[PDB]
Amino acid sequence: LLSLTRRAQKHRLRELKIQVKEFADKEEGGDVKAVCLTLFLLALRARNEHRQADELEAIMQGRGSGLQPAVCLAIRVNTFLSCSQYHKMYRTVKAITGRQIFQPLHALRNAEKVLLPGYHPFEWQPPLKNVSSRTDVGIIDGLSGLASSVDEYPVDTIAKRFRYDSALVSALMDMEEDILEGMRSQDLDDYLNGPFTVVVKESCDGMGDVSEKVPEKAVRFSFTVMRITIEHGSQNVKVFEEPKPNSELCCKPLCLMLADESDHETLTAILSPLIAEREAMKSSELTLEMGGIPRTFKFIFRGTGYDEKLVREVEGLEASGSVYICTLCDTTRLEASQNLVFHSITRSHAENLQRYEVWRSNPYHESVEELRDRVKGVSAKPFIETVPSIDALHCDIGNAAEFYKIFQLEIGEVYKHPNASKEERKRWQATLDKHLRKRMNLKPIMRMNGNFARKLMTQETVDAVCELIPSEERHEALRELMDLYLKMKPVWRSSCPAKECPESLCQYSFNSQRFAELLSTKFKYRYEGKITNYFHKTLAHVPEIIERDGSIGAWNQSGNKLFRRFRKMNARQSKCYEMEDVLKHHWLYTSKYLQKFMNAHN
Amino acid sequence: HLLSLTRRAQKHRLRELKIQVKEFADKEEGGDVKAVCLTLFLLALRARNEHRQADELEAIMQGRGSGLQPAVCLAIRVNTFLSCSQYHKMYRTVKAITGRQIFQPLHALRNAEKVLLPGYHPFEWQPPLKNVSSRTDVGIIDGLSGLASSVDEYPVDTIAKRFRYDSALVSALMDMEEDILEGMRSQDLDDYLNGPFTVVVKESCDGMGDVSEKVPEKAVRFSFTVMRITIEHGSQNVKVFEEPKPNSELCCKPLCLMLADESDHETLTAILSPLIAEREAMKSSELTLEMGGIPRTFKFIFRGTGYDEKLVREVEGLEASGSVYICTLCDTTRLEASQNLVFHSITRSHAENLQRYEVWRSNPYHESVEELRDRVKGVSAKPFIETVPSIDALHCDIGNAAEFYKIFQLEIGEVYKHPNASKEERKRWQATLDKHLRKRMNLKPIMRMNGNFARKLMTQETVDAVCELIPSEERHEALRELMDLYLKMKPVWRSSCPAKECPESLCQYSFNSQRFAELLSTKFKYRYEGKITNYFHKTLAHVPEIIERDGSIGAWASEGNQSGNKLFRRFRKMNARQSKCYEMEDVLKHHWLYTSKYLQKFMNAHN
Amino acid sequence: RPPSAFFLFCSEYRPKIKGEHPGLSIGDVAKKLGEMWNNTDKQPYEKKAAKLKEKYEKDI
DNA sequence: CACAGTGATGCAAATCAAGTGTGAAGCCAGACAAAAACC
DNA sequence: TGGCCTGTCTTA
DNA sequence: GGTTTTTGTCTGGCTTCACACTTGATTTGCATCACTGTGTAAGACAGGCCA
DNA sequence: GCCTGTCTTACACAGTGATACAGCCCTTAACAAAA
DNA sequence: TTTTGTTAAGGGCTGTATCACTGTGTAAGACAGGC
Ligand SMILES: [Mn+2]
Ligand SMILES: [Mn+2]
Ligand SMILES: [Zn+2]
Ligand SMILES: [Zn+2]
Repeated sequence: LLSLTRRAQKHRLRELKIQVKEFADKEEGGDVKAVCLTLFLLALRARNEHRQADELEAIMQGRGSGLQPAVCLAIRVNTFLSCSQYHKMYRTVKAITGRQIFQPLHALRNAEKVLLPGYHPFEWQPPLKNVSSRTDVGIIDGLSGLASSVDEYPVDTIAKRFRYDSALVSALMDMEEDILEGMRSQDLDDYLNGPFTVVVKESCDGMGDVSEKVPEKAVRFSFTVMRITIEHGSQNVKVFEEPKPNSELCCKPLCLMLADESDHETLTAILSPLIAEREAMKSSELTLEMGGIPRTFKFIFRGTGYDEKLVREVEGLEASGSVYICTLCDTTRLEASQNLVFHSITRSHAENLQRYEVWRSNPYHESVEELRDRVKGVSAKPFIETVPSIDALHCDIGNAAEFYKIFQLEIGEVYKHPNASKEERKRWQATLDKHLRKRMNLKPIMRMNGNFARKLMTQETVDAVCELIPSEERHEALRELMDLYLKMKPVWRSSCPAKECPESLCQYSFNSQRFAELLSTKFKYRYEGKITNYFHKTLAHVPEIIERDGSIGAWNQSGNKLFRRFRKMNARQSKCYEMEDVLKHHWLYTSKYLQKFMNAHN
Repeated sequence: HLLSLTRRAQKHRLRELKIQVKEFADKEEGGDVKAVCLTLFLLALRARNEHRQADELEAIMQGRGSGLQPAVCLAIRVNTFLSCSQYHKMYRTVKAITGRQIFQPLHALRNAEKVLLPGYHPFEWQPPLKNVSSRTDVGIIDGLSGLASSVDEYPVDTIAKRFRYDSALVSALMDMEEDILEGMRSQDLDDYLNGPFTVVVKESCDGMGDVSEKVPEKAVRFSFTVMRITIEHGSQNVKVFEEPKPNSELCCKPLCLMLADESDHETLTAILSPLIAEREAMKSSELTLEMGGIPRTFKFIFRGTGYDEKLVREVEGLEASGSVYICTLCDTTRLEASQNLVFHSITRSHAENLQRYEVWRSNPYHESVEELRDRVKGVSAKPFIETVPSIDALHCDIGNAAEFYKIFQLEIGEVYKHPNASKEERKRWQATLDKHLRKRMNLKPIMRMNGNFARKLMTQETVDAVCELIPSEERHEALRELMDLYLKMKPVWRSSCPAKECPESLCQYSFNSQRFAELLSTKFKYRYEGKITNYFHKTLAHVPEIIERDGSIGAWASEGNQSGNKLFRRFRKMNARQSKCYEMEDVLKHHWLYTSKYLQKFMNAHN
Repeated sequence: RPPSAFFLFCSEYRPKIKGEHPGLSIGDVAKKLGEMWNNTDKQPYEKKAAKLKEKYEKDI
């Protein structure tokens, strides 16, 4: 029967075909497919041919010798193949192996729809203020209806975005598998639906020059699901937390725009609807179906991803050269330099909105200098609530810069030479450079960086520099200073110091105070009314930041490269649709679902 | 639903049909329940239009294994511009998820590359080539060819990489092996036949403009294109291979890539002269090379047709294009060419040009510069490459249309009757013509000359259109005949083989161009200014001679290499080590592989 | 693929080992073959292996 | 400065290939009753 | 006519 | 309550793989190399307002 | 009756993701041609 | 007696041929310095 061709087998089996179709229509409502599938699987199992039966079951589940269109999508996206390229590979492999290993282009588009915002239905209770309840919304114009007539302000920018809620929905549905499995891993039940709390790191950076060749700048507003806890009784048990918070991979894009991060008018115009949406979500519950069961989520948004320049810009504060050097407190550069450590986090978004109104209203009729001291730098109206933090890098860098200056000044013995000239200090610096090259193999550089700081902040480096210091009494002081630095460093370098270094976390304030004291006694020569934002944050606010955020390390220079990559290779060369394609592509590229396939070899 | 329930449950719900099927199998098919259920399910799948799962089931039952040969993997990687890391991601993922190794690992692809690159097969030259090594394992070689680089010497500011020309000839022939054997078969000849094959190689060279990724960075490409292979089978030369798309970037095998300016004569000659030496050497020897187990012998014919005019002039010692000596085939001046429209012949040659450079250099009749220049016809520099300058079908059309357009404007202004006209009058004439073409012929106006304007304007319909703007009908008759002559000439320069497709057109071309020029000289006297373009001169003077020399025109066109620059930059960005010595040979190797016919066959497998 | 020299050797020597001990398991017969051939003379095996190797190489 | 990302590289570890006798794993048949949802 | 406080541009 | 289903129960004798062990020459897996171009931000540097 | 770079856009086409259209093997019964 | 072809009207997936669209390379011209 099998050596026969198609018309032959149709004929010689026509009788059984009629009998089988009759039985199928009469017993299963005409579902011939299910009847033949089960018949053949059961026959295979009956003949002890479990291998072929399992492979058939897998071909019906799409797991063997045919890639699921989602896996094709993961490959294509994750390898930056264009549709033309992808189709060439698809058609070629199919022609040469006869089998359709990769799926066609229409299958990949259909698999895209599921992974893009706007596909699953959801509810907000109570309905979000000023946000549409439509759930089938995906990519929408980033201008949010900004007027474009020739009379109005000139619009020089193209941007595309998601509605912030819909994107949260898609990101949760993307991680559904991790959420269920984490519930299992905490010895909890799959079907529980009690209020899940999602913590969300909110992030914003400009991406420099994006141009393909005039500079073309881009802003990326993005988010990261940081942690999802479930409430069991009255314990909040974590069901998920991101392993690599800072990775490009889990940084879910929310809006991409072709604009300058310092173009304030445009920035507020484009970002303000997103903030409006996030405000809306701050007081509502999200109902979303996972695994057949309706689940309920509530969110905590923490804008910790903003470098200092963008913090200052969105919170109404002055530019970085200001005297008000801290975005956490009201210190001045002079105050922070004289007052070494006793500073506390003071500022808040509301305090800044009121300080703006005070600037604006001048209620006590003061002069501009008196008003500026009254509002401690807030001269513009804030429009984003940030959680300004510190980067562990900048702690190391600020410390190392101070130690470098102390080393060169201890070699020159600056206390004995108060009127030392520029060239004498320069030769001091040259002496230290030369000796550090000979002893520690450190190429003197003129721009401070992480690797130089990492190699210089060692006890052995202090011994090396002491080899050039006459007084050993000052060897004592320099070595104790470096010891204190090495005690404080783990706290801000770890990713969870309350387990990895709890002794140091405790002793941090004692150590910081002793460090500042030793600077104020033995090292008075390096006081001149100047200190950096980074050094002030390291000595004044680190324990407070760990109390608030838990970690320093956990809370984008590839952003530029990745943006440009997508634009050049995966996007229509038309102003209308390039940004659509780039945003869609980046979103797909951050899906944990496709990433799982790409890691399958583990 | 049956699929909802367990195997015990589904067994229960289907027991009756199972018994009936066992009866049917024993009564009709010899008891093969397995085969009967398989065929039932396959045909049901085909009925629900789900051919994909049915074919996958068929292949898994046949057990036919799905494995791509490393060569096919390489053809896909090359032809889709995947870097090694990106290929490795796709490979590892497909292998992890299907558990089968459909794509091969990277080391297998490298190995498959070695076969397709110069330096792999062995060969011999009889007699051994003069001043060329007999080593056959040479691949990429430094393009400077041992050029001195010490600080005392001339400063070497360029990076170049190349193949040894015989070695590349070998690699390209081995690549075409399957096409050679199939062509012999298609000509009713024997696969094992070994009689002397002849290879007509087209040589080419061009600048690639800017290559910078962001200071300009220019590139030169030196290439060759196997145009046809014949075999002597009697006193007959049978055509067993002929390149189907000769201007494609796909068959333009890169010989030498160099980062240098095509106008930088010192570097140009330093880098190319070794190649020219190997090409010369090959002109006096026969290549023996094993194909399909049989040694074969190949004789080559190098024709340098791949040179645009600027490069022709530079390498053949002629003056720059603005000269009075406008033809690279003959000694005419622009004024002579304008006055004497049709009667010129192909008199220049590489030997004549070398000679005239010696004359220029030695000034043997002690002449003034103007007299000496006149004597040597503008060959003021020593040629260093023998070329075969030609014309492309495009410029014939372009020159004719530029002339007809100017004629149209002047005929609207009755200049045959009025000698003088202000700028405003001529501008209004041109506006009239442009409006009238936009209205009746749907011709957009254009501010610069171009091909398809010419194509669409050179129709008898446009002549009726413009005749609607001319009052005198004797001039209608004149225009209609001038266009008739145009149309009688066009086939010859457009067609692919004019000897076969339009033998009467080719036979009457010369007569027709004489009558064309006579019509212009009698009833169109006004359009004589002592000016004419090389395109128009070659079209009216040299087309039959070029056809007799080459067989055709449209196939030796300048059209294709504008993609080259794009190709180059792609390979430099995505498939190249980021180090100046290595990026170049990586682009070279990728460009070789991109041209291989073996791999292209895999990429056209569906047909 | 062509057999290793040791592999062709074992195919030829399976009858001697089998006739002398019939119920030796695969682990045991292979362990023996391996131990005695490892102790070994065996140059013709390598010759046959190289010949079969280059034959298979030719096979395209 | 760091670092991204290229094609090449180099060494460790699978892997292959043959012999076959096991053990493990799943399935068959037929009368029938639990634990379950349908009027 | 400056220091020099502020914002722009440069180089590692 | 009757009337419909799912899902077990008890055996063995079956069929179909995986493992077992060796040797050494291939093949894969994986981290690494050397290397520059490019983005970014640390840090020189130009500058004009008012005293 | 100048030479010869530099500059400027016209112009075509490349090559993107989306989209529209055509061609594909069938699906009913029956004869029946090759084997 | 066992395999395939075949008709006609007509219904879905799949393959490729465009869409529209703009950046971009090459080159057709214009132009101006040779103090
Ligand atoms: Mn930034
Ligand atoms: Mn050129
Ligand atoms: Zn502070
Ligand atoms: Zn001529």
